Amino acid sequence: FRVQELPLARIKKIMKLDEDVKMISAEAPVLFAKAAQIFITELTLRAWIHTEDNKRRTLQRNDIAMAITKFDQFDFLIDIVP
Amino acid sequence: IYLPIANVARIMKNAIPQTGKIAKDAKECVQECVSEFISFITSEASERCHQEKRKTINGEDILFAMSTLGFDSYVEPLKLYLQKFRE
Amino acid sequence: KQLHRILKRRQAR
Repeated sequence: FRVQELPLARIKKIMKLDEDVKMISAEAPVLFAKAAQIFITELTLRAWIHTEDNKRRTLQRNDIAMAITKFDQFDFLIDIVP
Repeated sequence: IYLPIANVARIMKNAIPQTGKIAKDAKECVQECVSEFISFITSEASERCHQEKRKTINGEDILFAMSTLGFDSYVEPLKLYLQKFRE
Repeated sequence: KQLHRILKRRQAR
């Protein structure tokens, strides 16, 4: 997968939901596209620890929920995966 | 307000063993997590830009918010990606 | 590290 494929307009739309965002630099969505690929990859690998620990080969939402509890960097997902 | 599910799923598939499977609701979960990540970082950058009376969220503001919030390891690969994107 | 930003994001959501 090529990071350039992610739609910058969608990243900008998400940023623009913020109540204090006025203008956004051109580079901000580009940086978030690469960050999104790093984040998805690390989160998926950390969830897959629990998939295999449960003797499964299908990654499930509960595996993501468990991964979020075991890494401080994912503390901000506490409400997204309850 | 989400990245396309097929792109999210392709990145997830590249992370796990070639024989593994990903349930549809796990792809959807990660889709939501990504959007929250973007909003979470943006909120930190936007409060800082407001405190400084600046009207534009710049790349340094996003990188600094990531560094402050536990994602300092992202700063160097992002800088390289952006530079290469623009060269 | 993330706690204050989390508290804030909850009000935004």
